[PDB]
Amino acid sequence: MKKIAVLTSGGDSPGMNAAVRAVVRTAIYNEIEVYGVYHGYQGLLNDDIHKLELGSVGDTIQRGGTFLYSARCPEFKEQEVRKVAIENLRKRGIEGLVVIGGDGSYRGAQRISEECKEIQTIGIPGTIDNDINGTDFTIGFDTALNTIIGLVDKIRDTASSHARTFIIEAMGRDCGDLALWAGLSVGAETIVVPEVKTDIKEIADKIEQGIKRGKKHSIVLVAEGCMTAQDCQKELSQYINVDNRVSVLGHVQRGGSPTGADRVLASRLGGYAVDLLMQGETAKGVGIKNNKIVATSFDEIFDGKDHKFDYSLYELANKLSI
Amino acid sequence: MKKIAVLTSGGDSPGMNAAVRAVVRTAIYNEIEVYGVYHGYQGLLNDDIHKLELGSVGDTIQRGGTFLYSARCPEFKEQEVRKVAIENLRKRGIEGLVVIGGDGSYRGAQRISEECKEIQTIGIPGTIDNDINGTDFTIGFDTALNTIIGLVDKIRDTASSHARTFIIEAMGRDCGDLALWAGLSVGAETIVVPEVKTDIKEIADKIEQGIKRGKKHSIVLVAEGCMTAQDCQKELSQYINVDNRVSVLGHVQRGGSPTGADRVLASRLGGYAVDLLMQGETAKGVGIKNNKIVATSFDEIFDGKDHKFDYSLYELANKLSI
Ligand SMILES: Nc1ncnc2c1ncn2[C@@H]1O[C@H](COP(=O)(O)OP(=O)(O)O)[C@@H](O)[C@H]1O
Ligand SMILES: Nc1ncnc2c1ncn2[C@@H]1O[C@H](COP(=O)(O)OP(=O)(O)O)[C@@H](O)[C@H]1O
Repeated sequence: MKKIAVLTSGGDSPGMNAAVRAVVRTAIYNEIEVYGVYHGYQGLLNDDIHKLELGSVGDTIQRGGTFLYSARCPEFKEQEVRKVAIENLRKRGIEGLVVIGGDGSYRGAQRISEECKEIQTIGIPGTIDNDINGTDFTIGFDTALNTIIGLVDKIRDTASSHARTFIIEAMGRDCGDLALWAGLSVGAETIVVPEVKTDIKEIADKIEQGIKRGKKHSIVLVAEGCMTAQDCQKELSQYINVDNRVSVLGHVQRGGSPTGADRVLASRLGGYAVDLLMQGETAKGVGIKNNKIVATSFDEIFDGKDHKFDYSLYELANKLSI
Repeated sequence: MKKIAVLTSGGDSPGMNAAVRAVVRTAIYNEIEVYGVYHGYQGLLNDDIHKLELGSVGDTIQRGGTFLYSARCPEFKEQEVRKVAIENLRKRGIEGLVVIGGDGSYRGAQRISEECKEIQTIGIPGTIDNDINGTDFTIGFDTALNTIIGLVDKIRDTASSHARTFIIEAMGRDCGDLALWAGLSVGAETIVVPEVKTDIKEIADKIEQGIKRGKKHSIVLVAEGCMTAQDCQKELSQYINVDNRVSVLGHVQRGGSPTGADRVLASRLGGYAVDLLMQGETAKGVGIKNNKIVATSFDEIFDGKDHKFDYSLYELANKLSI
């Protein structure tokens, strides 16, 4: 394991920079040369590959986004195209590739490893969504959670004293975790997520009761994976009079400096990735499961869903809002 | 389990309010009457005990500190004095007591349960220190971590461009966790903690080398449990010329709104406390261990130290700083 490359792929997630830093510094500590691939898999195809030194990652742990950049590279689904990426790595003597991103990014990594036995690949779970098999938390989830709290606070702090209902749309893709943790965190009356069947009539009856008791500044928090905040508002207005602030929090949830949870998680997983490469491992995603740092094969990562939405935490939220 | 009391004891920790809220709302959901004890165990002795309603805990999840208040009540170490506290609860028909605080607070709770079979007691681990057996994280640790990051950022953002070394004193009592996570989080050159033997000469040789390479704004982060920032500075100056900003972060580390990690942890553990009371349990502290919500007997909590300082995370920090 003499040369490693590292790349960031998919949407930004706070802590990507910290993960790159840990890969680069850990590599060099172990006398491994490390190359940064810029613009995700696009850079891999364009040969936008450059040697990194200790100082290339200075002043990065606190930075949001990714100093390598990212792209969407849909042509990487094609085998012929991946051949060029594999040649750009191999001509450089690269023996290991670390990919930081979500589930889609991992698929690129699996293909590489299948199509070139000479390159070991390791995935690091850089996404806000919390939706990667075999890690309990992804790098960025904790940051995104606090970002949502802060955004909610500003919406309410800047609103009319008389606004009764804030319908706020959270990210998460197909996973309701962000909406659930954020909802509980801000004291939401209602949480709308793809894992629970949404009962509009119940939700509006709750709004209306509280509006009847003079309750102001109530919040419905909505995972984008279930519906948009505007559709929620439109659907509620089929029972009750309501539209008081539809808010789409949007891509800012991906921005901003990672929290300490994310910095530390990123750091542990970036170093572990390099350890695994040195140990001969391949085709695994790294994570934290039951408070242990672990590696799971991409096959198992993609074989199912690998554990439930926490319905009991959903229930606790609803109990606390009563 | 018809009546519960709840109190906060020891230093403030972000998320105490969220824990009280979860106890109160969960109790009432289950048709249990819940009484707030004000000023910790002092209120217990003064009979500063009042019925809470659903609304008594409104607008509290985001609030730092504790709306019940806290005290230090050293006389509670005396059995005769505890008799008065027990009588104030029993005369009210209180059947369960939830104590939120650190290890010292738990001791009060154990005694109560030993001295009055009619009151069940449950501890909730409200402290920044991270130093309670059988939970991996205490309520406030995550908040304190981010508070430290923010404080470090402001020290550096407001300093002379030419300051070379910031010696910053972190809380933690006898546990180095806060200093370790914060250190890694801010990219500290050095981390001084009670679990690792401090090598001053090594530390100064590292400062001096980097100062020689033109490195500015370096940080030594110091757990109060190992030494003060000023003693560290004095000890370093026995090898090298240095004193560039001694900073004692101080009690503010206990203040401020809990992070989402803390709000959610607090909430889960407050509800669990009430569940346990309803189930007949007593003399247990609740926690999160290996990502599972668990209850551990006070005897086991006080029997040892129950798991290591993470030397491997300490090592990773040092590797990343090189
Ligand atoms: N099935 C796949 N096979 C190969 N490459 C893929 C696959 N899915 C995604 N990728 C690569 O990963 C990039 C990012 O994936 P995407 O699904 O947008 O993000 P995420 O990593 O967050 O799931 C895509 O643009 C593409 O280059
Ligand atoms: N051994 C003990 N027996 C009975 N009460 C105790 C004991 N230790 C502490 N307490 C009670 O808990 C209060 C807070 O404890 P302290 O040690 O200050 O905080 P923490 O709960 O953070 O450890 C003390 O003022 C006292 O009332």
